[PDB]
Amino acid sequence: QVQLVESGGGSVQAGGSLTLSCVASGVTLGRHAIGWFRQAPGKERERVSCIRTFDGITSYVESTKGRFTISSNNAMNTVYLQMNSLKPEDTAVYFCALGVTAACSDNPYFWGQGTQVTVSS
Amino acid sequence: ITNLCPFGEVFNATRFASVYAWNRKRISNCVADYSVLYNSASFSTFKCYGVSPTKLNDLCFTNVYADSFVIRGDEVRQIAPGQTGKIADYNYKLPDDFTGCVIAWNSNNLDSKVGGNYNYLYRLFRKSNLKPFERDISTEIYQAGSTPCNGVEGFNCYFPLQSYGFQPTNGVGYQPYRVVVLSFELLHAPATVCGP
Ligand SMILES: *[C@@H]1O[C@H](CO)[C@@H](O)[C@H](O)[C@H]1NC(C)=O
Repeated sequence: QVQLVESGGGSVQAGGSLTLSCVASGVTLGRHAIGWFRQAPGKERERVSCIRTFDGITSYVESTKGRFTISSNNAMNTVYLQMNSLKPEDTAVYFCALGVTAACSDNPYFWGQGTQVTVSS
Repeated sequence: ITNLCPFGEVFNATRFASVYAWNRKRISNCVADYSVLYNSASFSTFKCYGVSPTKLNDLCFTNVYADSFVIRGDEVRQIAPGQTGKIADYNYKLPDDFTGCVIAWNSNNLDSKVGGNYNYLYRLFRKSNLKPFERDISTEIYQAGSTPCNGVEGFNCYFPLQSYGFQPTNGVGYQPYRVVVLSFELLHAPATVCGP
């Protein structure tokens, strides 16, 4: 069965950087869309970033472009979210999420437990 | 009218095939200096089966088939008679009685780049193993679970091809290798491909 093993996150100062890792098991990266969601206090869970592991094409939302870069290492079954220029409003639980199709625009199927990220002003 | 075999077009091709869609070139009615290939420092694998590489310049074949593709360094061991694994089972299979040479070289400098190279694919799933020298370019959704897929990619219903996503800083076993397989044909017929 599919597991998403998350690591990284914790506390960081504003303007600092963090790297979340997501390692998939029970699936081999190279076909499916995989990405990051977050849920901040008082806000609905939302899309952060996604990568198509079939063709490497990445997608972002307005608030994350430039500061965050999603990447895959298909051979390592690992995806990375490099979080730069972090702001207090980036404080949230971050979830790795894996699709059952190649399209980032499709809905996620598998979810990680989530990792707390807390950004201090 | 003696033609030089066009081995340059194979080894020095600008583009290489994905292994699932491996390329074949038929070589005939020409002379080749196999010694020049065999003695090249360019190759990290040069393994022959059924013939001695030192005798190739003294032999004539009814045809030579040159098959070429890209796989990972740690998969080159599968391009040999009697091997198993995703590449030998589902992508490119040599027969037990193979007569030919398997040639490979590291292509990280051409076939990986910063951001990854996702262009090269392999077949990860198949209901049965390939026959020797079979090519499968089909894309039927593969049923891994109990639920029929009805042609729909989804839970336990897999598109059968995946990208290597070669990343340049990975170690040698993960790096792309260009492979050329020379099959020496031995029909009871005139032999039209010779050494010098
Ligand atoms: C491929 O090109 C190299 C560099 O130009 C050349 O030395 C070599 O002869 C070529 N290989 C074959 C098999 O023609």
